[PDB]
Amino acid sequence: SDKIIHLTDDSFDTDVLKADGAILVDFWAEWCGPCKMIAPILDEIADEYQGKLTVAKLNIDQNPGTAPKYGIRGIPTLLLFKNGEVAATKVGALSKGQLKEFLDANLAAALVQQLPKAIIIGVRKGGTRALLEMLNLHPAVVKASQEIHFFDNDENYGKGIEWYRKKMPFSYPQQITIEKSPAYFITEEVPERIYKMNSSIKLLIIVREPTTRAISDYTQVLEGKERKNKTYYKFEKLAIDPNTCEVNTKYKAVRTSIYTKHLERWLKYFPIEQFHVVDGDRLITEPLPELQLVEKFLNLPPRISQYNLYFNATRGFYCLRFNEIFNKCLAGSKGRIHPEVDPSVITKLRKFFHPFNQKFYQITGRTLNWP
Ligand SMILES: O=C(O)[C@H]1O[C@@H](O)[C@H](O)[C@@H](O)[C@@H]1O[C@H]1O[C@H](COS(=O)(=O)O)[C@@H](O[C@@H]2O[C@H](C(=O)O)[C@@H](O[C@H]3O[C@H](COS(=O)(=O)O)[C@@H](O[C@@H]4O[C@H](C(=O)O)[C@@H](O[C@H]5O[C@H](COS(=O)(=O)O)[C@@H](O)[C@H](O)[C@H]5NS(=O)(=O)O)[C@H](O)[C@H]4O)[C@H](O)[C@H]3NS(=O)(=O)O)[C@H](O)[C@H]2O)[C@H](O)[C@H]1NS(=O)(=O)O
Ligand SMILES: Nc1ncnc2c1ncn2[C@@H]1O[C@H](COP(=O)(O)O)[C@@H](OP(=O)(O)O)[C@H]1O
Repeated sequence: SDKIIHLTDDSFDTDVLKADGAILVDFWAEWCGPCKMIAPILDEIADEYQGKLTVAKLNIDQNPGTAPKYGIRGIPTLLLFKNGEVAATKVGALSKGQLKEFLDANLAAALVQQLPKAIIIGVRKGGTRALLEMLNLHPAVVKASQEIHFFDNDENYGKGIEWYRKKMPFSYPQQITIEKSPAYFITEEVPERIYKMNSSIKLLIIVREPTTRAISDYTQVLEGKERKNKTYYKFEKLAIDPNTCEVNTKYKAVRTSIYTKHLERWLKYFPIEQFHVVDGDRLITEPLPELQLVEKFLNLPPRISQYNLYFNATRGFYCLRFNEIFNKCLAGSKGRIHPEVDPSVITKLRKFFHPFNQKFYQITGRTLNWP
C-alpha cells in the first residue's frame, strides 16, 4: 500500500530525472532524528497530493553517491524536481503547514478540464466500464465517468470540440484523462473526427471471445425488452439464418463481434502503434498483467498493484480496492446470467469467427487464443 518511491543511486535517473511532472525527494538517514520525526508527515502529504506530486526517499547512508551532486550538506533535505531540473529546496525540519506552504508556493497545479489523451473506443460488452474503473486506480489517470457520445452524435459533434472539453472532469496538468464510449468502434464516421481533433491520440480496444460477447450483447438487449414488458426472439433465431441455416451476418451482435472489420476502418486514419488491445478474457481472470501493459502504453509509471484488486467469490468477479476504507465493485448489469445456447449453434459461430480472429491477431500482434 506504500505510495512512496524507494530510491537508490542506480534508480535515481529513471525515477526522478526521467519522470514527468513534480517529485519531492527526501534525503534521510537512520541516524537523523528530525528525519524520523518528519517521516509520517510525508506519508500524509503523499496521499493529500496524489495526482500533483509523487514522494520519494533516498537513504544517503546506503546510497551515498547522489547527495554530493546536489551540494547537500545537511539532512533532512527536501528537493522538488520538475522534468529533471531542481525547482525548489527546503533545508531543515519543518511542520506540515510550512511544507504545504512550500509545496503550494512551488507547484503549478491549475486544476483544469483537459481533453482526453486516451479513449476506450470499444468493444461494447468487452469490459469497457471495468477497464475504465481499473485504470482510474492509477494516481495520474482521471476518468470521464459517463459516456459522452460526442463523435457518434451529429447533434453533439456540432457544438464543437470546446463543448467536449468542458464535459470532461477536472484534473491537474500532469494528469491523463480517459473517456469510454463503446459505440465509437462501430459508428462508421468516427475515426475521421477523432483523427482531426488529435491525430496522435491513443486508442484502447477491449475484446473478449467473439461468440461470448454476442451472447452478452443479446442478454442486455433482452433484459431491456423484458424490463419494458416486451417480446424478443431466442439468440439462435437471430444469429442463424432460418433458410440457409448459416450465420446471419445481418445481426448487429454478430457484426459487432467481427473486430477486424471495424479495426480496418480505424487503421485508415491511425497507425496500429497508436492502438492497444486489452484481452477482456484475461481482464476477468487475471487483470494486473493486462493493466500493467496499459500503463506502459500510456507512458505511466507502474503504480497499480495486486493490493488494488481482490477476488470476490460472492460476485464472481474482481473488485477494486483503493485505500483502506474505500472499496468499489461494479454494478448489477455487469455479470449477467447468460442463457444456454445450443452447443451446435455455438460451434457454427466459433468456426465463422475463426478466420476473422486469426486476421485480428496478425494485424494487432496479440494472439488471444480464441476457439
Ligand atoms: O432494436 C430495436 O427494436 C430498436 O428498433 C428501432 O427501429 C426502434 O425505433 C427503437 O425504439 C428500438 O430500440 C431498441 O433498440 C435500440 C438499438 O439497440 S442496438 O441495436 O443494440 O443498437 C436501443 O438503443 C440502444 O440501447 C443500447 C443499450 O445497451 O441498451 C445503447 O447502448 C449504449 O448505452 C447503454 C446505456 O447507457 S446509459 O443510458 O446508462 O448512459 C450502455 O449500457 C449501460 O452502460 C452503463 C455504463 O456506463 O457502464 C451502465 O451503467 C452502470 O454503471 C455505472 C457506473 O457504475 S460502476 O462504476 O461500474 O460501479 C452506474 O453509474 C450506473 O448506475 C449503472 N447502471 S445500473 O442500471 O444502475 O446498473 C449500465 O448498466 C448499462 O446499461 C451501453 O454500454 C452503450 N453501448 S454502445 O451503444 O455500444 O455505446 C445504445 O446507445 C442505444 O442506441 C433501445 O434502447 C431499444 N429499446 S427497447 O429495449 O425498449 O426496445
Ligand atoms: N470486475 C468485473 N466485474 C464485473 N463484470 C466484469 C468485470 N471485469 C470484466 N467484466 C465483464 O465486462 C462485461 C461488460 O462490459 P461492458 O461494460 O463493455 O458492457 C461483463 O459482461 P457480462 O454481463 O456478459 O458478464 C463482464 O463479463
